[PDB]
Amino acid sequence: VWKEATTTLFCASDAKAYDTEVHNVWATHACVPTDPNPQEVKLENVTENFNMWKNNMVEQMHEDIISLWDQSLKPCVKLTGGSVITQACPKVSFEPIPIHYCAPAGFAILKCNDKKFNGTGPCTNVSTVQCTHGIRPVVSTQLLLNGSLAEEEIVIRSENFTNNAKTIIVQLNESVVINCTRPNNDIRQAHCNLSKTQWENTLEQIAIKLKEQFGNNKTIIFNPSSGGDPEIVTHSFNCGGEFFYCNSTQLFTWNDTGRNITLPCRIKQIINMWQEVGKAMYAPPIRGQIRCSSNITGLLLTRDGGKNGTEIFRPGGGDMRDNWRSELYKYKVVKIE
Amino acid sequence: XNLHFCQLRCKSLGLLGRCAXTYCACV
Ligand SMILES: *[C@@H]1O[C@H](CO)[C@@H](O)[C@H](O)[C@H]1NC(C)=O
Ligand SMILES: *[C@@H]1O[C@H](CO)[C@@H](O)[C@H](O)[C@H]1NC(C)=O
Ligand SMILES: *[C@@H]1O[C@H](CO)[C@@H](O)[C@H](O)[C@H]1NC(C)=O
Ligand SMILES: *[C@@H]1O[C@H](CO)[C@@H](O)[C@H](O)[C@H]1NC(C)=O
Ligand SMILES: *[C@@H]1O[C@H](CO)[C@@H](O)[C@H](O)[C@H]1NC(C)=O
Ligand SMILES: *[C@@H]1O[C@H](CO)[C@@H](O)[C@H](O)[C@H]1NC(C)=O
Ligand SMILES: *[C@@H]1O[C@H](CO)[C@@H](O)[C@H](O)[C@H]1NC(C)=O
Ligand SMILES: *[C@@H]1O[C@H](CO)[C@@H](O)[C@H](O)[C@H]1NC(C)=O
Repeated sequence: VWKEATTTLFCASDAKAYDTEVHNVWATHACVPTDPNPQEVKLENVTENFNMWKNNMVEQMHEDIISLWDQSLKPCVKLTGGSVITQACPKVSFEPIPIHYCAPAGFAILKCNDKKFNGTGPCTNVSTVQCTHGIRPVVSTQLLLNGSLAEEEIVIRSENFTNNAKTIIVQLNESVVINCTRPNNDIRQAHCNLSKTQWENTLEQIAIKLKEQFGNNKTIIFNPSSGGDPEIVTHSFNCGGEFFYCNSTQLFTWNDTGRNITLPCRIKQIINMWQEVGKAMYAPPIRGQIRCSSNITGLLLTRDGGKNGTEIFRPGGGDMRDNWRSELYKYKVVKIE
Repeated sequence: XNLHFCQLRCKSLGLLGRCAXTYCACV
């Protein structure tokens, strides 16, 4: 049997040498060119156990994106463990690109192709690939942006649904576009627009899938975050090099029993880091129109639990490993033996 | 995550604190 194994996965991408955009620059020295001739081989009569919650691929990706950010996005000031560091904080061009992960000789990547795959247990339609599909390393909270959609229907995944402390990862089957803009010419005020009916229909379908999981006699409710750091209370993400903090109360105040949803956003200089515990300060926002149009392809939720009859779900996230998990869930690395 | 500044913060909100990665989260 080819047992699961840890190896030196290398990265591949379509990064250009003439792009000063930071993902391109990093990939230029860290990655090889995208596989010109990919080969997926189906393994017949093979069943294989996967575990998306215990996957070294996620750990390796996490380290790479950390290195990417730590070389690319330099804050003017950084506070960690009581130690203060200051440096030149030049603004950069910032737009994530797809990164493929590939297995070196002696190893192979197995891929689960089952449509309703929950993340753990046996897979009956397994194939081997030389590289994963292209994954944009988007760092965000609450909403998963520019990821891959579920093929058939919405899928919800958790390491343990009955444990309310475990994050629930939602994978949509239809994207919901969200446009966030800091208009040209209050330099920190911004806003995010999305279709009201599309979001309401999305929450409606997520609730159905949650009822399947927790009980048909349950009343599903969405409420905003209970509190914490700004990065998790709001939908937070980097756009064009600027850190956005978007109030998502309207998105997550819903129960079963306008045209656009407009969320108020703020651009912040002082942020809590995701790479490590500490704070960082960047220079004020750039002038001109700052704008990103993204596909919402997933959500990160937490359940209140405790005591009864009703189940309240709130936007979650925080550990960026779950972001990487939302794309790497169908992969595992094995050694050829 | 700093769980203690966190719990010390969340308890002032009527809630318990816990780590969400490198961030503070209230429950
Ligand atoms: C297995 O999955 C692959 C990829 O989705 C598909 O091409 C193939 O038809 C599937 N086979 C069966 C028997 O489901
Ligand atoms: C995932 O599905 C398998 C069956 O294929 C089941 O044994 C396991 O308990 C499930 N785990 C979840 C839903 O977390
Ligand atoms: C967004 O989703 C649409 C379809 O839902 C797809 O055509 C498009 O390529 C996606 N964009 C990105 C950047 O993934
Ligand atoms: C998306 O999934 C939902 C169930 O979660 C289903 O009702 C709907 O038809 C699906 N739409 C597409 C385009 O796959
Ligand atoms: C899931 O979580 C519950 C609550 O913590 C626990 O009782 C149960 O044993 C867990 N399931 C496992 C470990 O398979
Ligand atoms: C998002 O922006 C696109 C153009 O980039 C526009 O066509 C679309 O209507 C916008 N959607 C919303 C909900 O504002
Ligand atoms: C979120 O926005 C709502 C209105 O949209 C506002 O009442 C609330 O105070 C805001 N809270 C945070 C934490 O942004
Ligand atoms: C999503 O992809 C689009 C298209 O490349 C890009 O403009 C946008 O900035 C991306 N969103 C995030 C949050 O990176």
